[PDB]
Amino acid sequence: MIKKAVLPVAGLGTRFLPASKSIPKEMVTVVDRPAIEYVVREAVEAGIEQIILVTHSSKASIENYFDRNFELETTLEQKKKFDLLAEITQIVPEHVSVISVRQPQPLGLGHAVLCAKSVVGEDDFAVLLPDVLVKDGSGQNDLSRMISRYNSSQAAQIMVEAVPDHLVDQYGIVDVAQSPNEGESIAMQGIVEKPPVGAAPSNLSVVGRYVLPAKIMQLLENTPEIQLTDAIAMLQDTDTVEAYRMQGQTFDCGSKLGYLKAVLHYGLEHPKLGMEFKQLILELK
Amino acid sequence: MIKKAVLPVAGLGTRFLPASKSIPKEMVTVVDRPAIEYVVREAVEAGIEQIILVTHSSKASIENYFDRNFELETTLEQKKKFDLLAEITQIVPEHVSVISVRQPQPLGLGHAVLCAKSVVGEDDFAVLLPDVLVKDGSGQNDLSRMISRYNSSQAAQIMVEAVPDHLVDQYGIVDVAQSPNEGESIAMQGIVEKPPVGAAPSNLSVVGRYVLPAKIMQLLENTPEIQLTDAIAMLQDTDTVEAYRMQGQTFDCGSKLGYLKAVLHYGLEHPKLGMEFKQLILELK
Amino acid sequence: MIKKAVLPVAGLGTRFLPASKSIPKEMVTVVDRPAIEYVVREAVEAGIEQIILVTHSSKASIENYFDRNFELETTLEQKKKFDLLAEITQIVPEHVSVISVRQPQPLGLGHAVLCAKSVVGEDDFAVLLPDVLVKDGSGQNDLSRMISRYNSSQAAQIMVEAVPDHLVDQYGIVDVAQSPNEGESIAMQGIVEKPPVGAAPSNLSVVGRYVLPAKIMQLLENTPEIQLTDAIAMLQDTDTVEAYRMQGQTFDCGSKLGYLKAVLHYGLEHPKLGMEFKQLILELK
Amino acid sequence: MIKKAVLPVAGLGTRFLPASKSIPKEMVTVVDRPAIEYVVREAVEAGIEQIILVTHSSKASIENYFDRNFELETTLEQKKKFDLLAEITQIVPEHVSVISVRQPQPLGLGHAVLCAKSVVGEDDFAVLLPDVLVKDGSGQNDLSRMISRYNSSQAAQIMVEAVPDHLVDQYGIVDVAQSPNEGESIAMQGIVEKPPVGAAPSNLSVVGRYVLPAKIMQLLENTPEIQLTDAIAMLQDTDTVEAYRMQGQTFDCGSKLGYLKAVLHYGLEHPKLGMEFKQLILELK
Repeated sequence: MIKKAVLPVAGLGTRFLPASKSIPKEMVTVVDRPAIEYVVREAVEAGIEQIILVTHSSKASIENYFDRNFELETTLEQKKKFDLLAEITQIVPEHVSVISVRQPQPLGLGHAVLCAKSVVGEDDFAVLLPDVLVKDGSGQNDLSRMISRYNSSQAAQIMVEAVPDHLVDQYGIVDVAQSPNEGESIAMQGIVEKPPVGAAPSNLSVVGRYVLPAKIMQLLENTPEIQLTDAIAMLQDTDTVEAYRMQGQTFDCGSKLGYLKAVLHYGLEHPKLGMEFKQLILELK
Repeated sequence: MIKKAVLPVAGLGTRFLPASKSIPKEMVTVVDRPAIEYVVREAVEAGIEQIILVTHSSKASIENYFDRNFELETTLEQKKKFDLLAEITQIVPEHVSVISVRQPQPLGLGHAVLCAKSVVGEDDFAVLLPDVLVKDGSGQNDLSRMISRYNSSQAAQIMVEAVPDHLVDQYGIVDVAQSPNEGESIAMQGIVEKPPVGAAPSNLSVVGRYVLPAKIMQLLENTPEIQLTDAIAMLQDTDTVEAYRMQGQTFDCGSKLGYLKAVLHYGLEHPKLGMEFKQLILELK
Repeated sequence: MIKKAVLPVAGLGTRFLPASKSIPKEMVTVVDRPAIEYVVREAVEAGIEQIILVTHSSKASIENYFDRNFELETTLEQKKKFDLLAEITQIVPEHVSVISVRQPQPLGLGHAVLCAKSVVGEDDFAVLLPDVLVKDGSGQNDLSRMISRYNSSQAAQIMVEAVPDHLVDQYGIVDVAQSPNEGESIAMQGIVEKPPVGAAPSNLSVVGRYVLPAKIMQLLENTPEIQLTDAIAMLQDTDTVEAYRMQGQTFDCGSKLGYLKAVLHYGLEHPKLGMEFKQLILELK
Repeated sequence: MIKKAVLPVAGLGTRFLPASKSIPKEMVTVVDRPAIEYVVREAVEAGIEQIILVTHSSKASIENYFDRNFELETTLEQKKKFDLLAEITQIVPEHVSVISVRQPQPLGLGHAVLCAKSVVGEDDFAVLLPDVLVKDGSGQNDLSRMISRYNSSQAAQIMVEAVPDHLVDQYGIVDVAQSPNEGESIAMQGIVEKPPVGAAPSNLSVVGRYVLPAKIMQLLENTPEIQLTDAIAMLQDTDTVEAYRMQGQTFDCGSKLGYLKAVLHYGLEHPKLGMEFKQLILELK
């Protein structure tokens, strides 16, 4: 049903700046692999098959991560590091293609999604903002829960997550009547950029996961700095839009402290390094 | 007197592999900046003014990190963010120059040093292996102590650090009559690559920081595929070589666990994030 | 009707070798622009809208040619070279997207076309081999003539061109009953690789222009070095395949002498340099 | 004695613009090889052993051309094509080294030369502007004659070539009492950038080849945005500077017509293609 995802990765990484100066923000190492790997793993494990990277001329190392490397592999063979060569040879499954299109100028998220129009065609599709990592815990990731709701409802999905009341002026916040249960959706009437701590329509923050109809591309061509939130506003005119509330946990890597937070949480969960990483932390005192 | 440092960075690094698949392992993120900035920093706080990168066709991003980035700088100016613009324009003092020579094939450390012959010319010179991060808490860095000693003694210096007895297996070990004290040098007859746990002439491992005379280049054109420890042996037949024993602490950023120890230790002491990071860790166990 | 074209550009350019060593063969300059520009211009002027580059990790400069360049443009503004900035800003029209997918290993033309499966989907599509330039003369290019025949007939088209009898062992040659007129098609039963000068089924050579149905992708997944010619053989089982004979002229840039031949023919036709270029040639004696 | 040559290659070259949009204008194809190989060739046939590239973040392909290409070499071996493999592995003699330093901003020729200060050290040095190709038919190249003269006279050398009287407008022109003969030098008081057609002190244009003493670097730190002709003036107040008048022929590869003249002249005399190319031209008019 939903087989395509747009990962808009053409930013210059002004946030996380020394680190992103000469490599993509997406290629920033989180424990032992680049951040992007975690976002592509999340997509693929919700049944995505076509990864559509909207990219910048400086971001070849992202495309190169999901391609084969002749010199690297023959180095790995010559040293008989055979289990490794097997790991770095199938980062994505056989049936998953990774596709590139260029955002010609940095004119925002709406413009980025519009750049993928030709590749999206008449299909319904997901958007993954890759500066945000989602950790699942439950065995079925939020993106998969949220796609199935989209399939069932044929209503656009905006992933949201409860934040503390006194920190709501940091977020895009959705207008809903009540808040849904975790892993459930409710109809939503709009989103408020950074509402004042007094005056937030809810405590439900936009995380940067979407399932949208193809309609959205003609909407983006007709938006009053082309803004996804008011292409979605325009979709409200003919369509239900629902807010899907995460069951899992987000990490904002675009921001140095939420990066350090992912390294700590993912590191401790590392199926191979977790326990040795725990010991390193305890030794700190 | 010691103004040149050779940083051999041509290695692909199959050791921190997933992370360095598509970026140089020298560009791996350590809190908020690539690992290499900590080594170039080390060299500069010890009086170097010409960083010589002995590099690979896939390492452009290392050179670009020490160059100016036009679209990034302007994006940051016409988004009025000048604290960030400081962080990416003055990585090294205006008088520190970064030059690069290609190591055409991976023929070991000694081939890499010898690739720098046309740039070192008649000058004596430091060698820093950028996979090893050295942290000083003294305010005179181990490389500066080691350069003081070279200038005084005129004796070639090999930086070393005691390892547990059951791991001498893993390192070059210096052939030395007595352990020098932390901060001090003594004469050495040679190094032994991975002596068996039984048979080691010390517990002092070769760490990856050397001070060498220009004349090792001629030696390196004659070794018995070119090994620096052999050129150091040959030098022995004419000149005093000494083992400098470090006072600082090391992190092998080549190993997944030495890299995570660097992220913890360097992070805990970040000026800004230090306290917030410190707090993230407490919020865990 | 036909809106998509696959340009398979992942070769390492073993032919035209010194020139292609460190830049794409596709980026080799023909008068005053890279060869690829001529192939993309030909596609767009036959109504192609989606350029699907099947590419290699070494071929970023091809994608960069059809993208915007921040530093280049601001250099061009600062020098008030305003007519130039306008030329290098719209190399392709507004409605044309350029898309990338990687050929993970160099396993031939059939495998290259198969790499674009996800992007081609259920659409019928053209294949342009970009080492071959076609010059039109007539005002309607052969690719457009050939697409319309495909539309009309719903029979796959293989572009061919009459070559001298005594040079037929240099070409893939089509099996047809008679030869069609220029700008016309006839049913074809197969293609013979480099038949002996005695024993060629015709004098009609495969040029490297195709219009194929989407079917072809499941055929390529089921080919006995995956070979397009025997995916087309397999299509013969359920479909007419026709040979469309050029009205225009080809130049094989993959081969140093056919490169020099394009530079001479395109150079003389240059709407701005043609006549001054003629004079330069006459001066040769 | 003269063993270093500085090749300033950091310029974007908006002059041969379409062609150099996405590749360096130094990597532009001249018959079968990039333009730069003809200049590095010129330097090496005249006794240079350290090519110093003063380069830009977008020019990796220049350095890669003088380095080894692993996937290309092996692809060529396991496709048994060893004449081709010779053409890409021995571009420069084993003892010629290529090093690179970044010109951080485009502040003219004088800024570029001064970027090479840490590499030139105390050595005198040649400067070659790679947009100009010099062809010798004598068997001693103009740069070798000019280096002979420097060594003899100890006088700084500026290579020059007479231009028609109605174009002195377009060039730096040397202030000289009498024209030297082809192959010979005389004393010069200064250069005048684009004197009006009336007011020129000679018809001898500055061509873009200099031999300079180490001490121009100190001068370049003090010029009245840094202009080499000003540093040369300052040098005048202490040392004889001479104008060397060339015997060879020039091609401005920066101009679309000077580049096409290079393709004709160098092609006509290619060992192999020479005769075939010669014939292609006859088959035209």
